Amino acid sequence: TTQSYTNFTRGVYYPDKVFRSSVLHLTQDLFLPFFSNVTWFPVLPFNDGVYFASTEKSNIIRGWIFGTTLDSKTQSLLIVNNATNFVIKVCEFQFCYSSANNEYVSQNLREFVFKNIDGYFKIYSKHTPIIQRDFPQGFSALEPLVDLPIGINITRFQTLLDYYVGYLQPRTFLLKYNENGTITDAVDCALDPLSETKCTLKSFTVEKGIYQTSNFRVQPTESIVRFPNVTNLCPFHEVFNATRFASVYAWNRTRISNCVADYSVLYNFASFSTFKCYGVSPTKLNDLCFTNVYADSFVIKGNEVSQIAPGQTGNIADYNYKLPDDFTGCVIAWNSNKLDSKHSGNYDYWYRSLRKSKLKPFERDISTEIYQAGNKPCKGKGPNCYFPLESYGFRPGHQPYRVVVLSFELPATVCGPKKSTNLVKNKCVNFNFNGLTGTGVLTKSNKKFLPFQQFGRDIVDTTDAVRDPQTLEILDITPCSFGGVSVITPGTNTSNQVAVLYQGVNCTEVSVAIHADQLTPTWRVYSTGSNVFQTRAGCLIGAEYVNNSYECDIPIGAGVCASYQTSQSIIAYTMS
Ligand SMILES: *[C@@H]1O[C@H](CO)[C@@H](O)[C@H](O)[C@H]1NC(C)=O
Ligand SMILES: *[C@@H]1O[C@H](CO)[C@@H](O)[C@H](O)[C@H]1NC(C)=O
Ligand SMILES: *[C@@H]1O[C@H](CO)[C@@H](O)[C@H](O)[C@H]1NC(C)=O
Ligand SMILES: *[C@@H]1O[C@H](CO)[C@@H](O)[C@H](O)[C@H]1NC(C)=O
Ligand SMILES: *[C@@H]1O[C@H](CO)[C@@H](O)[C@H](O)[C@H]1NC(C)=O
Ligand SMILES: *[C@@H]1O[C@H](CO)[C@@H](O)[C@H](O)[C@H]1NC(C)=O
Ligand SMILES: *[C@@H]1O[C@H](CO)[C@@H](O)[C@H](O)[C@H]1NC(C)=O
Repeated sequence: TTQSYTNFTRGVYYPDKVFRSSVLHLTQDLFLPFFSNVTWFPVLPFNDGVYFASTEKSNIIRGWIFGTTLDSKTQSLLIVNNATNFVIKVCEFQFCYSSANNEYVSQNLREFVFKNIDGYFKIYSKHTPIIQRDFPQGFSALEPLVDLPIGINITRFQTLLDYYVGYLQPRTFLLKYNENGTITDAVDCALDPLSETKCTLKSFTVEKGIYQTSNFRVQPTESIVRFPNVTNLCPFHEVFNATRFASVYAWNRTRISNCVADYSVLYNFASFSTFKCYGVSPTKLNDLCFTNVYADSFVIKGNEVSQIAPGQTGNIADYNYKLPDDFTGCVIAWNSNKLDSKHSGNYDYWYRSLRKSKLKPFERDISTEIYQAGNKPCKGKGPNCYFPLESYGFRPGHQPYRVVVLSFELPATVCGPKKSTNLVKNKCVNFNFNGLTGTGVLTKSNKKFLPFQQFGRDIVDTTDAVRDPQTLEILDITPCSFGGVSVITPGTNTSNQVAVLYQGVNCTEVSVAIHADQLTPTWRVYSTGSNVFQTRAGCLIGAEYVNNSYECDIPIGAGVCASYQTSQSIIAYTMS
């Protein structure tokens, strides 16, 4: 009734329209992987596509049922088939139809490769008259039939009754095009060492020798996080809940340190209007640690809201407040008119707009001495001498607003909450120490760190050791294995047996990595007993050592060679 069947090598369709002839194309798409459990037939999940391939039944399978839940929900689709051919419809539908509510005809084996991507439905089909008992044997490419926009989300389907529903994954194929525009054969670039070299050479035949191929890398296992212990201070309420902040000329420089700052509380405090900033992207703030967080304050009239930014000098934002060009902070601001503005003016709401020269950024001057610019010693206003003063008068645009510019700098004190996970060590594991990211195998160090320096660098200027900021212990950041693999073949015309060579690894490390499934090359070679040899360039899998000494046929390295010799098997010997 339902058996796993893993003997299909079919389901190759035309990727596109453009004509080709007598070429070997290489393309990647969602193809059905060779030798995958399909079914041998309820509702089924629609991951990315299927390969409904029912054999002859004199048209009793009829159509299909699609949709997102198929039970009185978002619209569905039908693939009803009859003598007139397709009569497909798309609407909500209900229990069969009986209360359908809420399109054209297109004139043995019954293959389909239904695929729904980018709001388009694809019904590739091919009616192959295969009668011989060897049903799985043979090759037949599929031709597109109709593509129509459906727009609806599909994640399940039901047959409307020998079914062979399969599943689709993203893979890479090397297609063969005929002289008269057809496809004769194809090869999957994931199975065995053999059907990977034939993809890099872009040919269906290979000659004897070694062919360099892609790299191998040991994947990690889990992830850990380490943050400073706890403070629970987050004193952001003092700044943001003050009646009057300051003037533009005289402004606070509040310092914030030793707190577990939460940045999610600011979003509901007022009507923000300029919550944008540089250096660090917003909504990613609550994941990393800082060093010198500060906070300013202004009651700027509102015409210079765009003037508060790196640059944008406008003769008003150059004597009062100036930001550096490489300003790594945020310019959080909001709107306030109910309590700030008033029909009259304010004494301290002024700006010195008549100073001789602009300031270096991050500087403030309070001196109230009258400016002197006359030739003779001046006594008051009227000559070039004049004490700058404005005393701006608000009038309920022109409504004064509030600006709470921060200042970041990146020994860390201020950073957000994050769960802590106990150390594991001695495994290829991700890590997060305060603020950083990497991958390696942590272990107990043996260095002589002095009690003021945390990190540890190297000649190449790479991180080497980081102190744990909960136990005050030093560790190592050594990464784990990666390299390259080379495939040995004796020629397609002779045999189909290969060997592999993981370059430059003491491969007891990879032998255990096979069992726990950490390798990147998902394909595996038959690693039986008396079948692994440790060379000076790595280890050879699939060849057995021999005490004899012949002439070299395929040069390996370090003084050994591999040749195909007669039962027949690949052997590895020493040059002579
Ligand atoms: C293959 O699919 C069948 C479907 O019946 C399932 O039972 C079986 O466990 C699968 N085999 C795998 C995932 O190795
Ligand atoms: C796959 O298994 C089927 C089971 O019916 C068999 O007929 C077919 O020959 C097999 N194909 C192989 C082993 O390539
Ligand atoms: C498809 O779209 C509908 C309507 O917006 C939505 O409710 C549903 O979650 C989506 N389904 C899937 C499987 O993404
Ligand atoms: C189509 O291709 C086949 C296969 O090679 C060939 O025999 C046949 O002559 C071609 N038909 C043409 C060119 O009309
Ligand atoms: C600005 O100046 C002082 C300096 O200590 C600061 O503590 C205070 O919060 C600010 N004053 C007002 C009135 O906002
Ligand atoms: C961190 O806090 C825990 C809370 O139980 C405490 O036991 C531990 O000593 C603290 N560690 C340091 C280094 O202060
Ligand atoms: C490989 O590692 C094993 C186990 O630690 C060791 O006995 C052997 O000498 C190593 N081989 C080489 C070539 O370093």
